[PDB]
Amino acid sequence: TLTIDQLQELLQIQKEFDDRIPTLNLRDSKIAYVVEFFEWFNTLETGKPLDVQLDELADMLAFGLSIANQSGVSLKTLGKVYFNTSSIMKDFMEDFVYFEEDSLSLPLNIAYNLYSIDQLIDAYKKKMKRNHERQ
Amino acid sequence: KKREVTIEEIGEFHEKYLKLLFTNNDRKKALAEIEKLKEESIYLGEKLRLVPNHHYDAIKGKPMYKLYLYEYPDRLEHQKKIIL
Repeated sequence: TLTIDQLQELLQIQKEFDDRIPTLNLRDSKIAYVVEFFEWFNTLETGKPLDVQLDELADMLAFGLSIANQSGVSLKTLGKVYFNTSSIMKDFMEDFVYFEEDSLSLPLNIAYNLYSIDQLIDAYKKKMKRNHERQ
Repeated sequence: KKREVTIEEIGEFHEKYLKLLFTNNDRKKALAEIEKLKEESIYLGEKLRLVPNHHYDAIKGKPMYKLYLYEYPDRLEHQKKIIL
């Protein structure tokens, strides 16, 4: 269940979406991402129902897909293991307070550890359908 | 008065929200901070209302300002009540 180059199915889906958004830019993607990390971090006990957690998680993922995409991650192709919730805090905090790659690495490595990873994807593909529809 | 919300203040706010939920028995200084945190919540809501994060509304289906104008203040209210 744990992923193997579904990067061409997500980087595109989101590429797909963001092209329907005229005013799109990088400073805002960055903010929405940060807001979703805390929004997700909130959905835990430091708790809330399972269903409701990977929704925020999926929401963070879409923004990480945008960053690298707006960065033009030139064909870059890391799976990390996390022992505690606080070990995810630390990570985000230096990629943030002291600084693209890690920004997209992060929602996924959570999936590996916090959840299944082929179980996050089903939330993302579902919403972006409802989203591409809305726009 | 620079209109557009900066990445760093947005970051500062959520951080303070988390320190708040970790204060832990006569510490009544936490309640002050909730009062502070409600007000800058409104501050941020109004700014984002006037000048919105666009990508956020498109991916979320809801205006980002509402999260600061209404949901966090709701939450900080919930913590206020939990008290005795």
